[PDB]
Amino acid sequence: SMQDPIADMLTRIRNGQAANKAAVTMPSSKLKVAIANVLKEEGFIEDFKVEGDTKPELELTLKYFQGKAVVESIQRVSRPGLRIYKRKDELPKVMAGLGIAVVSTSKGVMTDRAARQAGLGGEIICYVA
Amino acid sequence: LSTEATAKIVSEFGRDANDTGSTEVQVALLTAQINHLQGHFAEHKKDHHSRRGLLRMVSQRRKLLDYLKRKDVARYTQLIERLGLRR
RNA sequence: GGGAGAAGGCACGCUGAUAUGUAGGUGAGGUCCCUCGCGGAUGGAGCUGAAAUCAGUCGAAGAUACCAGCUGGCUGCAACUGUUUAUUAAAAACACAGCACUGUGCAAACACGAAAGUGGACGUAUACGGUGUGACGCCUGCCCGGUGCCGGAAGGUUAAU
RNA sequence: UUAGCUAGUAGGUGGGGUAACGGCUCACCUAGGCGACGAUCCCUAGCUGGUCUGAGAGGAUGACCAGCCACACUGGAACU
RNA sequence: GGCGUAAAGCGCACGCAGGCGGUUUGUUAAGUCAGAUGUGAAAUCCCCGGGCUCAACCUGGGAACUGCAUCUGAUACUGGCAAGCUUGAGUCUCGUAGAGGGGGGUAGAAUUCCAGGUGUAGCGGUGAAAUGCGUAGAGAUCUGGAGGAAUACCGGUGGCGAAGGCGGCCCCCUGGACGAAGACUGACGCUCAGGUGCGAAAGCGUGGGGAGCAAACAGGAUUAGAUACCCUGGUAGUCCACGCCGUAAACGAUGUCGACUUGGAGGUUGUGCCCUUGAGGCGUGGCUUCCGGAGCUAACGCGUUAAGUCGACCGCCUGGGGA
RNA sequence: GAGGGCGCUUACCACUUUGUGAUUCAUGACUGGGGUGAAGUCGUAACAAGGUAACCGUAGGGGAACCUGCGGUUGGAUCA
Ligand SMILES: [Mg+2]
Ligand SMILES: [Mg+2]
Ligand SMILES: [Mg+2]
Ligand SMILES: [Mg+2]
Ligand SMILES: [Mg+2]
Ligand SMILES: [Mg+2]
Ligand SMILES: [Mg+2]
Ligand SMILES: [Mg+2]
Ligand SMILES: [Mg+2]
Ligand SMILES: [Mg+2]
Ligand SMILES: [Mg+2]
Ligand SMILES: [Mg+2]
Ligand SMILES: [Mg+2]
Ligand SMILES: [Mg+2]
Ligand SMILES: [Mg+2]
Ligand SMILES: [Mg+2]
Ligand SMILES: [Mg+2]
Ligand SMILES: [Mg+2]
Ligand SMILES: [Mg+2]
Ligand SMILES: [Mg+2]
Ligand SMILES: [Mg+2]
Ligand SMILES: [Mg+2]
Ligand SMILES: [Mg+2]
Ligand SMILES: [Mg+2]
Ligand SMILES: [Mg+2]
Ligand SMILES: [Mg+2]
Ligand SMILES: [Mg+2]
Ligand SMILES: [Mg+2]
Ligand SMILES: [Mg+2]
Ligand SMILES: [Mg+2]
Ligand SMILES: [Mg+2]
Ligand SMILES: [Mg+2]
Ligand SMILES: [Mg+2]
Ligand SMILES: [Mg+2]
Ligand SMILES: [Mg+2]
Ligand SMILES: [Mg+2]
Ligand SMILES: [Mg+2]
Ligand SMILES: [Mg+2]
Ligand SMILES: [Mg+2]
Ligand SMILES: [Mg+2]
Ligand SMILES: [Mg+2]
Ligand SMILES: [Mg+2]
Ligand SMILES: [Mg+2]
Ligand SMILES: [Mg+2]
Ligand SMILES: [Mg+2]
Ligand SMILES: [Mg+2]
Ligand SMILES: [Mg+2]
Ligand SMILES: [Mg+2]
Ligand SMILES: [Mg+2]
Ligand SMILES: [Mg+2]
Ligand SMILES: [Mg+2]
Ligand SMILES: [Mg+2]
Ligand SMILES: [Mg+2]
Repeated sequence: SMQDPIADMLTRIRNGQAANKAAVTMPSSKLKVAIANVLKEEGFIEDFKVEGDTKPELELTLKYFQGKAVVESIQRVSRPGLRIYKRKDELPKVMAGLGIAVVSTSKGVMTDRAARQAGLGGEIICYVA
Repeated sequence: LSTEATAKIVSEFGRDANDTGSTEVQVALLTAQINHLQGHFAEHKKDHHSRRGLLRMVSQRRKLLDYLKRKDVARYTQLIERLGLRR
C-alpha cells in the first residue's frame, strides 16, 4: 500500500515538476515537514505550507527558470527495502558539490554539507540533484 | 444474513449496542454466517464459487481474532470460549 | 498389505546379591460404615511368583536329550486358498472372483417328466439360465467372401388340402 | 538429483578421572537435543597475514616470507 | 542488468513462516552516528624520508590495517514498549445491475428413429463423379408417438467471476461487486518460499444414457502414389452422477498491491443536484473498448486500466541446439 | 608383616574375518534417441491464404515429414 511516504513525496515532486504543475499537494507528516523545510532552505521550492488542523495537507510551490524545471533529478537513497546508513567520511557528494543530499543526523534533518560541517553521519534520505 | 439475526448479534456482543463494527461483533457475525453456511456446503458439494467466499470469511475471522489475541489476551480467551471456536 | 522368520549376528546352565521369593496376582485378620448381608472401603499377614542386571563357578559343548525353517539369485507356467485320474499321472489340467456376448417380461428361458407337476422361485432384468475367457495394470487391430445366427416377405421354386 | 538425524545420544543426580571445567568416564533417572537461518550425507580443500588482477566493490589463489594446525613408511598404544 | 514481441511474470486465488509497514505523543536506546579506550603480530601495500654510484633491493618514521569489543554520549530515521487519531483495511443500514455458482422442474423449434396415409422413379453428392439409398414404393409429404442434446431472435469489443469459464424460462440455496448518507472498530495492512484449493478441452476408472456430431475404421473418388483434404457410412467420445489427471498460444504473450502525471470519443451500471418546465442540463463514483499527448521504447507501439515517474514483496532468464 | 616385581585373568582397542547394503568409476552383446558427413534413396510438412491458415494442449492413426478429432490463440490473407 503506502509503504513509503517519503518516496510518495519525492515522486509527487518529480511528477509535478516534469508535468509543469505549480502547487503540488500531499498529506503531511513530521519527516515531510523536515524535508520540505530543507528544500525551501536550499532553494528547490519557492515555499511550502502545511494547512489542516487534525490531518493536514502539505503544499509545495515549485520553482521554475526559463520554463524548465529546477530540480533536475531527485531520487531515494535509503529505501525501506534496503536502508543506507553512512559514516562521516563515507558521506556522498552528489553532482560534485552542486546538488544536495538530505541526511537525518542526531541533530535533526539537514543538508549533507551541514552534516560535514557538523562532523557526523546519519541516514541519506534523498539526492536532490 | 437477516436483519433480526444481525440485530440479535450486535445486541449480544455489542459495545454500546449500536456500534456494529467492534472486533467481537465482526467475529460474531462471521461465525454466525460460517456455521449457517456449513449446511449449504454439506448438501451442495460442488459449489466452489461460494466455497471461495466461505474461505474468505474464514481467513478474515482468523485475521480479526489474531488481532484480538495481540490486543487483549483476556478478551480473546473469553470471546473464543463464548463463541465456541477451538483455537 | 507385502518381501520378511529376508539374509545375518548376539545372550541362554547352576549358585549368590538386588530381594533370606522382586514386580505382579490372591487377600486372612483387624478397623470404620453398613440401604445388615454371599454387602462396600483403607488393610495387607500368609500363599504363590515371573522376568532382568551384577558377581562367582563348572563343562570340550548351557535351546545340552526328545520336539525343533536349509537359505539365497535368475526364469518358465498358473494370479492366489482350493479340486481331480479311490488303486502308476495332483499338474502348466478343473474351478475361481472379475470381464463380455447372448437368451428370458414371469404361466419366463431352460431342464426332468408322454402327462399332471416340480426345479427355476416361494426369486422378477442390479434377477436367472447358457456360453467363452480366467485376478490386477496396459490393451483387444483388419475381414461378413465360407458355415452359423438375427431382421425382410417384394419376387422364383414349394406339402397336406 | 542428500530431509530427516541422534542410544552416551540432550540434560539431571551420585561416584570416578583430569594440571583444569565438561558425558571426559560409568550407575540410575528424565526423553530429550539437532533441522529449511540447511541438520545428516557426498565431493573437493590445510587456514590466515597476504599475492595476482580490478578505478572501486569484488574474482581467483595461498609459491617464497611470517603466524597457527596436522603428519613423520601404514594402523595403533603408552612410558620418561 | 532484464521480463509485451528478443531467454525470462507461476494458469489463477487463499495463506503459515519471512520481508516491508499510515499518522500524533511519551519513554527506552537495540540498529544508526560521534568521541575515547583496548585491539587489528611483524613483513607486505601506500606517504614522506636514508643507504647499496642508479634502479631492483635493504631500511627509519607515519597513516592504513575499511574489523571486533568496551566505556561514554546524541535522539532525526528504523525497532521495542505504552497511550492516542482516522484517511488505510473492515463491519452494519437500503437498494441497483448481473449468461457468477450449486440443485430440481419445464417450454418450443429442429434433427433422427418408429408407426400409419398419399404418391411415383428417383434421392443424396461434389469441381465433375461415384460408393451409398431406391420399384421390398425412397426423397417430398400430413397425423400420432419416442428419444437425446443445445438453447434462434434478444446479442451489443454488453455483463458477471480471482482464473478456467458462464447464454431459453421458473423456483430453492448462495457467494461477490458497486452506489448513497450516516454510524462504528481503530493499523486489524500489503506481498508471500514451502503448503493448500479451484483449474477449459482431450484422456482414464465405475455405472447410466446414446438424437445429432464424430477421431479409429470401411467403401468411393482426385492422385504418379494419397494411409490427407472432398463424398457415403460409422465406433470411442461428446452427455448425467461419483471420482482421478493438473495440461493449453491457460494470452492483454503485460505478477499482485498502492501513490502521482495533459485530453478526447463512446458503452455500461448507479447516484447527487437543478425547473426530470418534452425523449434535458450541471457533477461525482465504479467498470469497460477506441484514438492520442509529454514521457518511455531497439522499433513496433503502451499511453491515467502505462510498457510514464516511483515504492513493497514474490517468480524467473544468462547464446542457439542437445532439451 | 606391609609394600613391590613376575605370572594368571577380566575391561578397552588395532590388524585381520564374515555377512550385507549405499555410492562412484571402469567394462558389457544388443538397443533408445542425438550430432556430423561426399551431387545417396522416398517424399514436400513449414515460410505467400505455402496451395487444407498456422500453432498450443491432448488422443488416435500412419513409411516419414505429419493427418484427423475436441477445445483455444492471432503471433493469419482478400474486404471493391
Ligand atoms: Mg465480507
Ligand atoms: Mg524355458
Ligand atoms: Mg494354481
Ligand atoms: Mg494348493
Ligand atoms: Mg474331492
Ligand atoms: Mg492316482
Ligand atoms: Mg482324493
Ligand atoms: Mg500320486
Ligand atoms: Mg413352477
Ligand atoms: Mg482357460
Ligand atoms: Mg490363459
Ligand atoms: Mg478379436
Ligand atoms: Mg456370414
Ligand atoms: Mg453377406
Ligand atoms: Mg465386421
Ligand atoms: Mg431367417
Ligand atoms: Mg558428574
Ligand atoms: Mg566431581
Ligand atoms: Mg571490472
Ligand atoms: Mg604428532
Ligand atoms: Mg607411528
Ligand atoms: Mg541484458
Ligand atoms: Mg518467439
Ligand atoms: Mg519470449
Ligand atoms: Mg498472468
Ligand atoms: Mg494474495
Ligand atoms: Mg513506521
Ligand atoms: Mg544503542
Ligand atoms: Mg603488520
Ligand atoms: Mg636512494
Ligand atoms: Mg524510537
Ligand atoms: Mg468519523
Ligand atoms: Mg475510537
Ligand atoms: Mg507455491
Ligand atoms: Mg471431459
Ligand atoms: Mg469415461
Ligand atoms: Mg483408450
Ligand atoms: Mg461406458
Ligand atoms: Mg447412435
Ligand atoms: Mg506450461
Ligand atoms: Mg483463454
Ligand atoms: Mg486472449
Ligand atoms: Mg505465460
Ligand atoms: Mg526504465
Ligand atoms: Mg494509444
Ligand atoms: Mg510500472
Ligand atoms: Mg519494454
Ligand atoms: Mg506445403
Ligand atoms: Mg495439395
Ligand atoms: Mg498448409
Ligand atoms: Mg498442413
Ligand atoms: Mg499461416
Ligand atoms: Mg486419418
